[PDB]
Amino acid sequence: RPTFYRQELNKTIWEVPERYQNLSPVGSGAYGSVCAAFDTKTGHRVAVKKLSRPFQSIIHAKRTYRELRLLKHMKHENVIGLLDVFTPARSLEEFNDVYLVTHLMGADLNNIVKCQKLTDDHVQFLIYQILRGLKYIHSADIIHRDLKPSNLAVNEDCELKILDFGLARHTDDEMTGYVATRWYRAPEIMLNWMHYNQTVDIWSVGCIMAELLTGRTLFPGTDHIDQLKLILRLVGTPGAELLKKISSESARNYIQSLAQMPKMNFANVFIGANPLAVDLLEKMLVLDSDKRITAAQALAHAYFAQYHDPDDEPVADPYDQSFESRDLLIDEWKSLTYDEVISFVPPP
Ligand SMILES: NC(=O)c1ccccc1Nc1ccc(Cl)cc1
Ligand SMILES: [Cl-]
Ligand SMILES: [Cl-]
Ligand SMILES: [Cl-]
Ligand SMILES: [Cl-]
Ligand SMILES: [Cl-]
Ligand SMILES: [Mg+2]
Repeated sequence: RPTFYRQELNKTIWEVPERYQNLSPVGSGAYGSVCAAFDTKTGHRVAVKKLSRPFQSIIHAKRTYRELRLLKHMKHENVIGLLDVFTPARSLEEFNDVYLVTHLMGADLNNIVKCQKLTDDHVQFLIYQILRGLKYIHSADIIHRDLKPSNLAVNEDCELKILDFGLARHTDDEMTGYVATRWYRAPEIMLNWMHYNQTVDIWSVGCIMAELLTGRTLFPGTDHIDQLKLILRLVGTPGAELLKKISSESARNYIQSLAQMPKMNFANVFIGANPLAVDLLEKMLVLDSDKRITAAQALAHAYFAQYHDPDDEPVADPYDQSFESRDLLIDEWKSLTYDEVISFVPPP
């Protein structure tokens, strides 16, 4: 067991191993508080996140367990990984606080799309990395659910990591009105017409790629209905074959109220783009999720010919998510989480 030291920074008690020095507050949300620190064991600058109220309800206790399991599993160059997890507790009986440690991130993709002149080669490399990371995540039957520019970390060498997985956190208020939180979502999930599946992440990559090519948001709707009208004007209205797949009677009656529109010519929308970029966008931005290109299929598209290496695009170890259908008490979720804290083995 390491030696811990205690201090108060910005109205919060931090109790951490001596290895973490020069702690400085960097933000806080509903989920926890974050400090930047220097890790003397590894030599890296790190983010230390102290969870808030991790075991306050059954919902909160299960969310805590879900996040720790997902971060412990992810071991890939283009996905955030877990450097450390700790608690100052000496036993299950006094266990209350959980701290998570990751590499400290600088710029996100928002910064570089707003401020930088991007070549076609930059767009090829950035979208290649997102798809390499997604091939890995989807091979474990994990859905990200919240891919958007603010959840993609980028450095000065254009190297990219996926972070901030959807832990089913977002609320109704958060998705309402003129908000970036909804602009990257597939239209069948934002109107709650289909159960989530891994094809929803490929719609989000289409929206991100369009915005790197034009420097503008593809579907900046003022509310759910405005956003659906922007989507259908570009890709056209649902065909009868797609209508057949919708369960809700009330969903079908609404779609059927709209005038029919054809799919637009994407070369006349993305004016001057690489023809191979236009072809890949037409394969991602498909209304019927069964017909969208997969991450593994996209990596072999001719747009990525200069980066594609089928011997260096790894898949994940198998991931057991059977806990998601399990009904437990707060103290049972808390015991499972304690075992995952004490069994953690750091990377090389
Ligand atoms: N297969 C699907 O993709 C799907 C399945 C069930 C329910 C909805 C669906 N997709 C959808 C329907 C209508 C519209 Cl406008 C946009 C996407
Ligand atoms: Cl230490
Ligand atoms: Cl990492
Ligand atoms: Cl504790
Ligand atoms: Cl964003
Ligand atoms: Cl597993
Ligand atoms: Mg985020």
